[PDB]
Amino acid sequence: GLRHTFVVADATLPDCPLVYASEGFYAMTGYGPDEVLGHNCRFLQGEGTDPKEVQKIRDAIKKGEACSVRLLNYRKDGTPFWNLLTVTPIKTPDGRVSKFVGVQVDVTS
Ligand SMILES: *[C@@]12=NC3=[C]C([C])=C([C])[C]=C3N([C][C]([O])[C]([O])[C]([O])[C]OP([O])([O])=O)C1=NC(=O)[N]C2=O
Repeated sequence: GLRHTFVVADATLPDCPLVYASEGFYAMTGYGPDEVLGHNCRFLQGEGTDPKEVQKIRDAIKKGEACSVRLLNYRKDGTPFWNLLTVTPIKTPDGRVSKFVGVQVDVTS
């Protein structure tokens, strides 16, 4: 299959911290668990990230909807890569959002 990475954000905490990341996520971004867990995913953004697409994810997360955007992201060493990000909300039976899950693909090609 295509090369992707996977994370889980906790939506019971107000700023959606990451609580789990696949090994490829660390290997792709250059960050380790000590710098990823407990933090919001936006640390991967930087100068060239498009604010209009960031705002697309912000709104989908507040509305508890799925969302797919492509973002410029930066590895720990500063170098950029194009991240095709799909976020999916996970609900409890009472309709509340408990977790957000994300598939991240590096589409720099
Ligand atoms: C990030 N992946 C990612 C994965 C999940 C499951 C979630 C919920 C969010 C992300 N983000 C974005 C970030 O957490 C936030 O949702 C947005 O930046 C919008 O909110 P703000 O407050 O910044 O307007 C991811 N962002 C990335 O840049 N790279 C990812 O891999």
